[PDB]
Amino acid sequence: AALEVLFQGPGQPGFCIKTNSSEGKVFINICHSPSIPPPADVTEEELLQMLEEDQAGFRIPMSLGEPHAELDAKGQGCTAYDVAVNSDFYRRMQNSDFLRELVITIAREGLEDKYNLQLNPEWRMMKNRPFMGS
Repeated sequence: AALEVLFQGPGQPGFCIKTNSSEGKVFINICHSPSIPPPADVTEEELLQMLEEDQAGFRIPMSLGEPHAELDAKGQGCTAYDVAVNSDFYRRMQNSDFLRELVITIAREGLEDKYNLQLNPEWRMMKNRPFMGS
């Protein structure tokens, strides 16, 4: 459901999602920029029905950044990927847990497809960091 656009990141830091592959820790930096087009403007109700009809029916424009190696708060190596969405859409995500978690799934699956990874679906929001890296 990710519609990939090429965007040399990062935009503005947003929030940071911790997951992992079979080989190590992976962080998804959800960022935003006015450069990234928004998805179609729909209500939460209309969105729910689209997912019933197509698991990937709601296409979201986003960048899928190249991996960069970083050190976590404990000084250990990890991978970060910068994933940027539209700024106005990001504000909408801030006000909807359902919308935010949908976008996180689409970003995770987008990265899985692009980099041939299996990423743990049991992700967690980082509380001490909006962004892994500089």
